[PDB]
Amino acid sequence: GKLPVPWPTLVTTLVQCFSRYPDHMKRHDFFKSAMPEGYVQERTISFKDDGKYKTRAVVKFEGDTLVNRIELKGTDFKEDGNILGHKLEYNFNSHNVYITADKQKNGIKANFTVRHNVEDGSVQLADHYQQNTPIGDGPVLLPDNHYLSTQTVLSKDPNEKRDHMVLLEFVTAAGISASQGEELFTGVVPILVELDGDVNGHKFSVRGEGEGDATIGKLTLKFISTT
Amino acid sequence: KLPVPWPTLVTTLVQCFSRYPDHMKRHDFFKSAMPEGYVQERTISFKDDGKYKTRAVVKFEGDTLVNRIELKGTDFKEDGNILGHKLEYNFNSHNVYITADKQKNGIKANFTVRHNVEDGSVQLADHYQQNTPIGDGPVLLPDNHYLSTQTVLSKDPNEKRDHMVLLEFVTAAGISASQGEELFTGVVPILVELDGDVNGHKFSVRGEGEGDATIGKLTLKFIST
Repeated sequence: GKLPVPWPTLVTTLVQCFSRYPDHMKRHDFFKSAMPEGYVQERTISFKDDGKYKTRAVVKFEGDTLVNRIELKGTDFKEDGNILGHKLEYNFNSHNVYITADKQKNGIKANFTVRHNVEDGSVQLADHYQQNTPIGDGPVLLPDNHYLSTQTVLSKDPNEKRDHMVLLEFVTAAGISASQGEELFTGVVPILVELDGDVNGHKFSVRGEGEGDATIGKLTLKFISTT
Repeated sequence: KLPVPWPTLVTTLVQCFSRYPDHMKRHDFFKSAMPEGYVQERTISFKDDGKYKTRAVVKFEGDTLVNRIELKGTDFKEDGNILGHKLEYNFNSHNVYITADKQKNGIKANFTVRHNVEDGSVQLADHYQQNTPIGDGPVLLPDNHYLSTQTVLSKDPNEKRDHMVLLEFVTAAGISASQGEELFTGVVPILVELDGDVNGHKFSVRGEGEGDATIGKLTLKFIST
């Protein structure tokens, strides 16, 4: 069935290990350094004048596939707002994801604001607060301050009768071998994404499949409602 | 070296590949002009800088949709964002507002492109566009509407030449119907050839790839000479 929220509001929740880190920045790539054991990615996303999402994800390898499992809890949303009212355009803006090391917890943090285009020509802001912690014990890379520059395009499959999102995404690190986990990304890697969602009591699920190429920073995924 | 940044050539380098939803198919001028095609002319005014004047012939040659362009740039500042190569390698989303031009049996469009500058400023590129059919056949003159664009620019790691990889999705909004549209029901190969002169710097670009108007998708790689 159709998702109770717009697809664009789920983009950031639905694998930053596929960001392209330039050769001079491989020392700062926490995400790959946590592989294959993986990392926990937790976020609070606050929609301006509306509700909020709380997400916890496990991102790790399962065989040769990079898997992103997520639980999402949405609360306090307006019945007539841009989210539950489905007033967001089917597109996605480019953002800068600002990353800082979290030495106390052997991980990283991120703060950034996503801008969702509204059908009336305005914008719906979504403030993101992000924390990443390794799952394994092996050494990871704690980075200097930098950011990820994102580009995304959303499309549809014309023959797909289920609610779905086709996504192509390019992310490059900026603002400024180093791990064995970095070596797990020298080629095209299959991706699986599974999200369990609850927004204002409306339960839903999403499954995504595709591939990532961290040498160019390219993600190609198709997500489908499995509710 | 390409004398201008790749992003400034994106709009010049095939709106017949836009996805017109079923309820808007009687407003698709671009496909209705096919296979004989149309001439697309623009003036692109880079605010506080120079201008491009472009004239393109867009038509089928056999199974291939060809876009052949002559571009002339004048009045550019030697230290501006264009000649100074100060523009980021990316591209924003735009709404292309289309109106019928009944007297010319074609359309006009107006929109302002926003080019991000490396220092955080913005270089605006005001587009004035007119399209006229080449053939004598009937075309669709649309009600006012717009095309909503999304584009990602990337690089081919295997490509040694100066180049641009482009992926673009365009959908019509803001509101078969001819036979030209029937030529776009599948994947269509595309050839793009541009001959340019900007402040006396001559250059050429060749692009190849394919378009899928059912989803509004363009996949192209451009190489500079």
